[PDB]
Amino acid sequence: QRLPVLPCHVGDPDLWFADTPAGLEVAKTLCVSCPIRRQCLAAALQRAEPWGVWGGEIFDQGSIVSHKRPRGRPRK
DNA sequence: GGTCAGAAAATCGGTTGTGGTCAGCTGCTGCCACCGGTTAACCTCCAATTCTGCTGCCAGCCT
Ligand code: SF4
Repeated sequence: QRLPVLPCHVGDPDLWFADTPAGLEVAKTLCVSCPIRRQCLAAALQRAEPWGVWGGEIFDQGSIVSHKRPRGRPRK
């Protein structure tokens, strides 16, 4: 079916929870071409997923952050 | 025009705090399900054929 075209499970699944701001960036933008962004993002927002890339967007424990804040002192 | 204390990020983890929450009985209380005993005019005996082997039976020579 359309399973190998689905960009979620094409490669290694441990990529999409890597705890670097730059590592998961290609994981987030790899769901640009995903055919099911609407329903996946809708399910992720309704069930309140606390981790990882969902619907081509990252998640905190309840909501969506724009980009994950890096380790260290943030920029003034 | 470079080194050292403080501030500010998640991050892994302990506290903690209470706010319900669900169950675990626990009486307990009513009830309900189930088992056992009892009834004192009289009237006291049932509703097909084919083949093989076994046993019961009667005349009848033999002693
Ligand atoms: S997170 Fe995005 S890319 Fe991954 S399966 Fe869901 S919609 Fe597709």
